[PDB]
This record gives sequence, C-alpha cells and structure tokens, in this order.
Amino acid sequence: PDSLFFTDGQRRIDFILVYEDESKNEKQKRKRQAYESNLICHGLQLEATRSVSDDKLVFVKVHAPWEVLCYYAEIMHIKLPAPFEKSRMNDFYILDRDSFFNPATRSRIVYFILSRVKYGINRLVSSGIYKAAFPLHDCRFNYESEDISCPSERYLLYREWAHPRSIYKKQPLDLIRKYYGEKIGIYFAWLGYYTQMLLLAAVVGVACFLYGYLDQDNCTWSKEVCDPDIGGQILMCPQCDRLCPFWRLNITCESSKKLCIFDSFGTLIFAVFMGVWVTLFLEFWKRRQAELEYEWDTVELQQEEQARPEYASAVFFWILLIIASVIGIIVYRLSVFIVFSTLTPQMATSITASIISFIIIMILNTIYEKVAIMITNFELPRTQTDYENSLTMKMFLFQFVNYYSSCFYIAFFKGKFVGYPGDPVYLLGKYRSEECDPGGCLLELTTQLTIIMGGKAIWNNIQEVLLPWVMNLIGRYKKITPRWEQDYHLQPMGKLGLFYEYLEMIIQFGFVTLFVASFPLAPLLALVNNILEIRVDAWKLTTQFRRMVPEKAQDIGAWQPIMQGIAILAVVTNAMIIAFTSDMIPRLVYYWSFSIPPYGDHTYYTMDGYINNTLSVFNITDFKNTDKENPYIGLGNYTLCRYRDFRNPPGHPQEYKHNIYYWHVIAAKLAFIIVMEHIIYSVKFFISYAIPDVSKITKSKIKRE
Amino acid sequence: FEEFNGKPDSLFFTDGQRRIDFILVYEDESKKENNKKGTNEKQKRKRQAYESNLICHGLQLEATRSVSDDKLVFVKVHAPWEVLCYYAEIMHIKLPLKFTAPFEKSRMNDFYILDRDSFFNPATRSRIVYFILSRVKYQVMNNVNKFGINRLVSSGIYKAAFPLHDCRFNYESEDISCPSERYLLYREWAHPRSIYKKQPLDLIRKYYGEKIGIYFAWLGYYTQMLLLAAVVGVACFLYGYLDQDNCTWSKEVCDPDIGGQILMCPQCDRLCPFWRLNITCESSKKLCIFDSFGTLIFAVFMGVWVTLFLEFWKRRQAELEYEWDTVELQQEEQARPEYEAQLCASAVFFWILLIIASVIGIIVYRLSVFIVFSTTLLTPQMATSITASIISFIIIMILNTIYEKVAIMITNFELPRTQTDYENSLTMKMFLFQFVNYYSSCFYIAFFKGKFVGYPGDPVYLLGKYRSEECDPGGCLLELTTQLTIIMGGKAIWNNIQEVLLPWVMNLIGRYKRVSGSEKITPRWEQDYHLQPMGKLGLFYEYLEMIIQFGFVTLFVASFPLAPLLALVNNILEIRVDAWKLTTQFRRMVPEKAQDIGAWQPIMQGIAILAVVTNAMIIAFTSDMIPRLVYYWSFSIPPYGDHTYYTMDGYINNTLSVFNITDFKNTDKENPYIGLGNYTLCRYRDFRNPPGHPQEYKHNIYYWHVIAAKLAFIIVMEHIIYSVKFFISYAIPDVSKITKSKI
Ligand SMILES: *[C@@H]1O[C@H](CO)[C@@H](O)[C@H](O)[C@H]1NC(C)=O
Ligand SMILES: [Ca+2]
Ligand SMILES: [Ca+2]
Ligand SMILES: [Ca+2]
Repeated sequence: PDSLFFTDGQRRIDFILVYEDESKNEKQKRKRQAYESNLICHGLQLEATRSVSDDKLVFVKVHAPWEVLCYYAEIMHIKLPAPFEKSRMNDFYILDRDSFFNPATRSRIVYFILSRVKYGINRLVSSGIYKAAFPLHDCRFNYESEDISCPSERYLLYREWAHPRSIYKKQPLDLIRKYYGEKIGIYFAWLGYYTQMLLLAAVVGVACFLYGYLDQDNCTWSKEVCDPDIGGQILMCPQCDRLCPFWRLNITCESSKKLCIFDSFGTLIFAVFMGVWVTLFLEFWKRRQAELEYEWDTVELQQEEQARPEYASAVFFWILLIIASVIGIIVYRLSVFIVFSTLTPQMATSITASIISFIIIMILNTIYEKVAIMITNFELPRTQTDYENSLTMKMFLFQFVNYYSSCFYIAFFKGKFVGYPGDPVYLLGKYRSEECDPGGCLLELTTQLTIIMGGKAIWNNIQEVLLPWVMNLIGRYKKITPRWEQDYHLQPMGKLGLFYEYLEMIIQFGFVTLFVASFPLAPLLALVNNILEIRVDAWKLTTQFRRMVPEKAQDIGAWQPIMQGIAILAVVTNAMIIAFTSDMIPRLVYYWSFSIPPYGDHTYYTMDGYINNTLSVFNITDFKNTDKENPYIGLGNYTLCRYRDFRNPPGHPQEYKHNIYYWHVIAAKLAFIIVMEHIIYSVKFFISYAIPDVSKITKSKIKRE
Repeated sequence: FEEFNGKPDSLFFTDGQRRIDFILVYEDESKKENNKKGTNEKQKRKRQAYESNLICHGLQLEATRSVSDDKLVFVKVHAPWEVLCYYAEIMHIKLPLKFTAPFEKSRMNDFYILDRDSFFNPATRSRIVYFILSRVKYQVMNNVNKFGINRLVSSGIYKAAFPLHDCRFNYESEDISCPSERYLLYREWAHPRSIYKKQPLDLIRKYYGEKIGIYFAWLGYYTQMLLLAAVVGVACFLYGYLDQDNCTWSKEVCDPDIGGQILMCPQCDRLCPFWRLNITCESSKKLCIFDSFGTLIFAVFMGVWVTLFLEFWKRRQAELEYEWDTVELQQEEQARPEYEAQLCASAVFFWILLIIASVIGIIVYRLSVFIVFSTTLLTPQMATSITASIISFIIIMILNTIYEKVAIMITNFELPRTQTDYENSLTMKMFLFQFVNYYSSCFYIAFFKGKFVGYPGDPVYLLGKYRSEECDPGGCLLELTTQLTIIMGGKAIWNNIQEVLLPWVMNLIGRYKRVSGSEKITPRWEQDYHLQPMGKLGLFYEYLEMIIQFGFVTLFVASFPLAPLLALVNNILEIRVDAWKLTTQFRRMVPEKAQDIGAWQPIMQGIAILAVVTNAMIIAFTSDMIPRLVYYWSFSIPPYGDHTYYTMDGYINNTLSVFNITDFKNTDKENPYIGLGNYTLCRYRDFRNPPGHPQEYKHNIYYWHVIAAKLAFIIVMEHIIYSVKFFISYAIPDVSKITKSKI
C-alpha cells in the first residue's frame, strides 16, 4: 500500500531499525535481544516486517506515544510544535492532537531518545548489530502520495524547487526547513543571498570589461608593440639557456591586445569596488541572519556537554601545510616545463599546462582529505562539534594551499627577482628563475584562475549529478514494496555532506574575492555556478539520499571567521596584484614623468615611445661574470639585446645597476599599496560602524515585537 | 516642623531613631517678593503637591528653620522598611546572600539580615530615595503630565537636594555610633600625607558607589602601567645619553673641519643670512639623544604596551564587575527621557567647525613662532623654541573653554532623547574638539613643516607671499619634542592648580559672605548646603583630561621617550588631588552603577589603532633615521661611495645638496642673495642633482631610494605591529581564570 502508517492501524512511524538475522557466533543475537528488550521496557512501540526481496534482512519500525514522547520532548528545550509545558496547553491554537506536531520534529525527538539510550546506534551500526536506521520520506518524488491524508510535501517540494523546470523561481525556505531542518534552510538561504549579490557584482564586472573592450583602438602601448617598425626592430634577449633564441617583440600582438583588456583602469575601479562590496556582503548577511534568527525558532539552548566514542603535535600539521604548498608550486612548474619541452600556440600551451595542473590538484585533493581525516582522528577529540570545527580548519587550510599555491606563485614569485642576463639568479643551484614577457604574467594568472574555477565547478557536483539529465534531454529532443524498504535501498549522505557543500562554496568565494583584479569576469562564472548548484543540491538532497534527522543551528558556523579572514586577506592580495603583477604603475609613472623634456622629449604628457624608452639594454661582450660557455656566442651578427628590467645601459658609470626609473617606479608602487589599503580599510570601518544608519529596519523590528 | 535640636553631627531626626536620606531646600515666601504673588502661589502649590505625594507614598519627612537666615527652610526625608523593601524589589536591588537573584519579600527569610536599620547601607538608601524623588509627578497642566524633581530645581522651585556626609572630614563625628568613615577616607585616601599607600577601592565603592570606584580603580591601574612605561622609557633615554661617543654624524657636524666648512644657504627671503652648519652642534647632540635606535625600541614597546594595557584592563573590569555583584542591576536597565527636551545639518556644521578649529590651531602656532622670531633683533634657538611653545600653550588653554562652550551649544540644538544620548553626543563632540585643538600644532610640526619646499631657485609658496618654513639639516624632531613637553606639562600644571583652587575659592567666598558671628555649633544639613554642587555631568571632565593625557603619552612617544615619567608624576598627584576635591569640597553625589568607564572606551580603542600609524609616519618622515640607514647600507660603497666597508663617515657632506647662487630664476625679488657677493654656491637640506648635469635641480636617485625605503618601512612596521596586536588579542583569554572558576 506504500503507506506511512502502521499495519492496519492509525499510528505515524518516525524511525526505522533494520537488522540482519543470525539464525539465517550468537554474540550479535544476544546483543540485539538485549537492545530490543531495553527499547521495549523503556516505552517504545516495535513492529517487524520481513522484506520479500531478502529473507535474511528483517526490518523493524517504531512509533511515538503522545505522553512519554511529549514528556521527553519537554526534557530538552523544545518550543511550540518557550519550553513545552501543559500549563500553556490552550494558549496556542491546536486543531488536532494527532497531527499538530511537525513530523520532522517528531523524528528529531525520536532520534534523540534513541541516542540517549545505552547498553544501540553507534556501536551497533559500526559493528553490524543493526544494518542501518533512518526516518521515512513523505512519499515518492515522482508521483503524489497515494494516501490523501499525507500532504505529499516531497512531491510539491521537488516539483517547485528541485526540478530544473523551476530554475528561475524563488526559493521556498519555509518548506525547506519545515521538511528537512534548520541547517538545510540556513544553508540554502545563504546560498540564495550569495547568488543575489553576485548578480550585482557580475553587472559591475561586465561594465568594466566592456569599458576595457571598447578601448582597443586607444591602447597605445599595444599598438606600438605591434607596429613592425617598432615592435619588430626590438630584439629581446633569450629567456632560457640552451633552448631559446633571440626573439622579436612583435610576436606578442595577440598577448598584448588581450592583455590590454584585463590591464586597464576598469580593473582598478572594479578592484576598488569589490573592496567595499565584500564588506556590504558581510553586513547584509548579518542583516539576514538576524532576520532569520527572529523569524524562526532559532532560540534553542545548547547542552553543556556531549558524548563521543572517543573521549603539541599541531606543528606537524603546519609542516604538512608547507610541504603541500611546495608540492603545488613544483607541480605547476613541472607541468609548464613538460608542456614546453615538446595566435593559438602559446595560448594552447598555457591552457594545456593549466589543465594538467588542475588535474593533479584534483587527485591531490582526495589524498589531502584522507590525511586530514587520519591526523584529526588521531587527536582523539572529546565531542562532535569540536571535531567538526577542527576538520573545518584543517580541511580548509589543505584546500586553500592546494588550490591557490600556483596562483600565488604566478602572481608574486614569477619573474620578480631574476637578475640581469649578465648574472642570472640560480637560487637553489642549476635552477634558473622564470621570466614574464614584457607585458607581464597577469595574462597567465587569469588563464590559470579561469581554468581552475571552471574545471572545478564543472567537473565536481555539476558533472557528477548531471549525467542522467543530459541523457534524458538528448533522448527526448535529439514486487511492490513498502516505503521503508525503498528508503533502505537508498544510500545515506554520511555526516560530512553539508560540510563538503559549504567547503565548495567557500573555495568559490575565495577564488572570486582574492584574485578579482586579474579576472573581472569571475563573479559572472560564480553566479552561473551558484544558479546551477542551488538546484543541483536541492535535487540530489530530495531524490538520491535518505531523509536526514533535522538539526538546530543559528548560523553557518565555523565559516564566518573564515569569510572575514578571506576579506581582510583579499584587500591586500588585490593591492599587491595591481602593484606588482600588472604594469599599470610603470605606465602611469612613465606617462606623468618620463615624457617631459627633463627625461623625455615630447611637448606634452603622452604614451608615445613607452616601449622603447622602458626596455633596458644588454651587451653580449659582457655575456657573464662567470665567463663560461654562453648561449649568446655566434647566432648571427647580434650585438645588443633588450630585457624586461630597469637597469642602466652599458657604459654608464653604474654598469647594469638599478637606475632612477626603477626606484621611482617602486616608490610609486609602494605608495599605491599603502594609500589603497588605508582607504579601503577606512571605508570598511565606516560601513561596519554605520549599522544604525545602514540597518535601521531589521534590528528595530526584531527588537520591537 | 520643629526647630534645631542641639546635636550638630547627628544625622537622625530630632527623636534620634530615624536616619536621614535627603535634604530638600526651598526658599520661603516670608520675604517681600516682587513681580507676581501668583508666581508664589503656583510655586508653593507645586511644592505642596510634591511633598503631599511623597508623604502619601510612604516617605516620612520633617522640616526645620535655619538658625542663620530666616528665609531658608530645610526639609528632611526618611524611608521606613516597608517602602524600602518594596522599591528595592522593583529596582531588582540585590542583597548579600549566604544561583543568585534580586531581593524579593517572598524570600525575606533567605537573606543574612542583620538589624532593622543597619542591614541597608546609607548609599543604597540614598539611591532608592533619589529614584523615588525623581519618578514622582506633581501636577498636570495643558493636559500633559509634569513630573520630576529635576524639573523643580531647573525651574527654580527648589534650591537643591542632596544626601548628607557622615561628619567633618578633619574631625571625628561626636556621635559614637557613627562610623565617621569620611574621617578614615580623609586620613588614608585623601590628604596626600598618605601619598603611597594603595587606595582602598572597597571603601570608595561603599561610600561613593560604583560610579566613582570604577573611575578610581581605572586610574590606579593606569598609574601602575605608567610606572612600568616610565621605567622602560628612562632606560631607553639613559642608553641614548650614555651613547654619544659613537654618534658619528653629530661629531661631523660639530667638527670645525667638516661641519664648519659647510656653508649652508639662507632659509628666509632676506631677513636671515648665510650660515655654517657647525652652529648647530647643540641641536645635533640633542638629536643624537632623542633620535637613536632606542626611540625605535620604545616605539615598538609602546605599541605592545597599549594592547597589553587594554587587555589587562578588560580582565580587571571583569574581576571588579563580578566582585561588586553588579550583574543583575546591570541587566536591570531603564532610561528616562530628558527633562529639558519638552537632519544632517547639525553634523555637517559641526564638521565645518572642526575644520576651522584645525586651521586656527595651525595658524596660531605659526604666528606664535613668527612673532617670537620677529621680536629678535640657555641657547638662543632653544629659548626661542620654548617661548613659542609657551605662547602656543597659552592660546590653546584660552581656546579650550570656547570650544567646550561651542560643543555644549551645538549639542543643545539637537534634542537627545535621554540623558545617555546627551552624554554620548557631548563625549564625541568634546573629544573631537579637544583632539583637534591640542594636536593640530603637533601634527603640523611632525608632517607639514619643511616637507614641500622647493630648491632655493624656485621657492614654494603656499598661496602667495607665504613661504614654507623648513627645518635645519637634522630636522624638526627637537622642535616637536619641545612643543609636546611644554604643552603636556602646562596642561597638567594648570589643570591641577585649577582643580585644587576653584572650588576652594568659591567656598571661601561663600563663607566670607556669612561672616555672621554664629560662634556656635551648626547642623549637618545647613553646613553641607554650602558646598559646591558638582554639576550633573560629573566625572566627565576628569575622564576627558585623563583621555587627553593618554593620547599625549601614546600618540607622540616616538619623539619624547620621557613622556611616561611626566604622566606618572601627574597621575600619582591626581589620585590624591581628585580624592581631596571630591571628599572635602563637594556635596555627596547620588550613587549609581555603571558597566564600564562609558563612551570613552571606543575612543581609547581608536587612539590605540591610530597610534601605530602616527608612530610609523613620525619615524619615517619627521625623523632622519631612514636616510641615515640608507646611506650607511647603500651609499658608503664603491658604486656610489668611496669607503671600502659600510660606514657613517662623510654622510653630512655626501648628503647635503648644492645650489649655484647665480642660477636664481623668477623676476620677483631678483636680489635675495647677490647682495653679499662672497661665494657662488650654497648647500641646502634636500636630495637634488647638482649644478650642470642634464637635470639641474630635479630629484636624484638618492631621493627616490630614500622615499622607497621610507614607504617600505611604513608598510613593514604597520603590518607587523597590527599582526602582533591581533595575535595578542586572540591569545589573551580576556577574562581571569580565577573569575572563570567563580562564575
Ligand atoms: C613582426 O615583425 C617582422 C619584421 O618587422 C615581420 O616580418 C613579422 O611579420 C611581424 N609579425 C610577426 C608575428 O612576426
Ligand atoms: Ca555540491
Ligand atoms: Ca588634573
Ligand atoms: Ca582631576
């Protein structure tokens, strides 16, 4: 009959026990009998029905009597289904005595009852005393509940909020929490608001990108890089020793023209904007958190102590952090190296290197997860919440290093401290430092960033959950068993599913916020991913997993400190990216200072001759201070070559030393860093303190009541 | 009512069994008043209604006629138990137990009740009676209720209302039973004869309540931390002083063969001539004293010290909050709308006034220096600096009162809803005004003095005819130190003298207006009526002065390592000064309770945050350590220098720039130099290319090297300091472990 009620009886099930009979080594049967007798004596109903499919598997079900169940529910601080008390029985309207309770809360109370009893959930499940135990879903998600009394909340919830037919509709948070629990509701609300503000971020980013894209005609330095009589005549020095010849500058028109898009004033404006956008996001999330705290029953008290089966060396963890970061850097370096040792060509090279690095990161993620689990379990935590917090911190640190090591290397430690061709830097010995092209490494930073974000999102939840949908779409266009057996045939979601989902969104937030300067279109990718992910998570949760007992929570949890830390780090990261990764500061300094008769020869500020007047000069006769075999020998009548660094020309009294322009530029860079950081922090503080002038609605009405 | 009994010190009713709690003082109609007898009718009717309501509510009260003046009538008060217990229950007043609750009659037997009248301390009785007096209503006119004892005095119905002191501070109470605890407080706490013994905060709380005990405990903890700071600062200064044989650049400046030959270049237009660098040997030695690595050590030590002070203060606050069992009363909070009450324009106008205040401060300092220099024609230069600082401080003190008055008027235009709103608005506005007024000159000296003046060929004028002033080769750090020490010391001395004197002289005037030959013994209430009132603001000005002192100690310590010693002397005097003025020259303030110091806490956190920026900027720009280090590490070497190994030798000569006298352009005042015709080139403090050269007088490589070093130092210092402070805040539990046990 696929009913939710006891056999031939009016009694609503709330939780199921399934055990494997040993009668087809009696210790397991003895433990089972003891547990069952204890449950019977403690005042719970029990009924067993054998599944037709497997005679070995025998299922057991329970119920909830009003008196004892309500008493134990009042045992802990439970509000209206304001601790429960018969003295306020008629204060609140009640239409019936058998259904007024929320079935989710009934399941939660029964689960707590089972947890408190001892002798079994943990030990019996782990050791095989009981195969599994879970509550029931209202009905099949395909078709409405056959029983009229059932509201078929699962059917409506699926059809309205899980199927991608409702991709555009609004999020029904009330049903989400009233069916699943407070944790799921708060997670989905946070995800929704995050998408909402990602919309504004995406609009602003698109505006800036268009502003850049319409400036291609007025991008002087790229034009000069292309004009053959200027770009082609420049002969750059080789970037390696034994496998690179002298190259003309104009071979990088495509790179420079693309780079002028992501290296314009629009990016600077967008970085400044995101600086305050992050603060606004935090402030309004506190708004919404207060609002949900008021509107929902989020005033549940916390128990002082909890029990766990397990009831410094932290330096070892940080050593693992260091080795992980070093491994990531070596992985990226080796990937680019192997792709090298073998219009599009350089772009395809960069894309392939990024793809290989992303693959290696994907493999490394599982290993890092396993080692984090092992090490944290070796610590013997006292409780469960502390266990989750320790996992959050350690897992997040591993993911952070594993995913951002290559990006940090590209941004900062690539082409920054390479000496002039006369005395190259071999920091470790026989390991030369890589150099960026004259434009900079910003373009490959953007390529790595976009490839990683895309690949991760697309491959992960997206692709894993999405095969059947595309299969059915292509197909279209181009024995009856009770509910408990069906739910048994499902698979559980474990105890870390919500943790993993939050981890994914937090990694996405880090990608969007940290390196926003390089890639102004990142918010658009994040928005698309979120719009799909909300429905993917909803569908998987409501279709492919057993029902989870609702829990009580008031905030996302351990992540808010991580969010604010990410914001405080992101401001400085963006400042450093604009200062060092990009070549906007040298360009501005040249335009304002070195185009004037004292140093230049133009009658007015202009960008003409920036490329020629910026690149340095090197002499072959001074090939090396070590005076060994040199790659400069022969190879034509070449006598002078140029390199991307600010040093005095040969013959100057300060031979091959940093010149005035270098120090002017570095001073400008440091001034920009300090001014931008101070202004952004000041605005952050003002906005945070302006809660009364920003947030007069939510707190006022929440305190009014 | 009934006449004077004959026992002066007695604080009881004429029977001797009822303890007084308040004295209401009104002016009778017995005289021949003028204007309206109707005004007298209304005043007497209102007074009668209020007294009738109070006597109905359950408070006894009997009056008496003053012996000296016939027109003075004193009205006593008294609260029997029943009303006392009921109102304590309404107030959530807790009593000593022996899992904690306020006082209720239902649990009357559950408390350690000692005696009829003794179980309740007089301070709490006074507070309860004060609330009873405040909440009551007396009449309704224009269909709108009129209530509040405060309004009666505001409109002039009552002269005053106050509790009573135990007995004379300088003699014991004639009544044996009386504790005379005022006597003990005077003997031990006030009366600087006990300058050293630790102040008994418990008795202070008992007598004057928590509102005063919190302030005095804060001051004591402040003083101890200043002892630590003064020891460390004296150590740093002593090291700087004993290390002078190795201050090379000062030796070069003083040396007649190096410094003497440097023919510097005139600063002014034509009122000051050429001069030789060796005339600044005294200033060079002073800067060696004040501008050593000890200054950096003290800057970083103070950066840590401010945070440590804040955290330990939080721990002490928690400890005291538990010890004085203020949790339930702190939770029980209710605010009453102001008795006086019945856009962004106010804020913007306030900000404009702030800007003009800053400009006025800068201008007054500049004019003081200018006039002290003009009047010219034991070092003459230092004498001039001291004089300038003296006039600057005089003008600052004069302008402080005007700024206080303007703040009061501005905050009065806006109508804060309750007393707390008014107090917080006043706190913010007064702090901003005092900050700007006191520190505008110091900020100018530190950051805007001799920083954007061009080379002599093309002098920089701010807006015309106003040439920018510039420092000597060493810098203006010594000028800043002189300004700071003079202003801080003068503020301390003048403020302490004013605090000690003004109430005393007012009391003396009042007494000399009553030289009537009483030659008798007079009652307690009548004698306590003559003391000063301690206007409703209260400890606001005390907190303000202490906050300004802390700002001086912390913000600018990078230029004056001896500031904590001056602060220590000031505070060890101020403890007893404030105690004496509060115990011997003022009527008993009504007790209350407070969570913390008040609105000042955000001010202190802001000051601590901005101190790091101020110190970093001072060391980077005001001082000259950074150019010295740059020269030592990167310009005494073959690429630019000549010395084989790093050294400070030849720093003065190799740094001072050059200028060719005939190269003066511009048509106005063509003859600032050519008059003498002695030489053809002068040296000035700036990094620019020498004559000739493709870029004649543009900034050279050394300038940009130095600027980059300065900015890098700022970044590194700010980041490390803030990171260390954040980590320290995270690590400190912020509550005592013992208190964690007790709670
Ligand atoms: C670069 O310049 C050289 C000579 O100026 C030339 O012939 C070539 O076509 C230009 N473009 C590329 C992509 O090499
Ligand atoms: Ca997912
Ligand atoms: Ca004082
Ligand atoms: Ca004082």
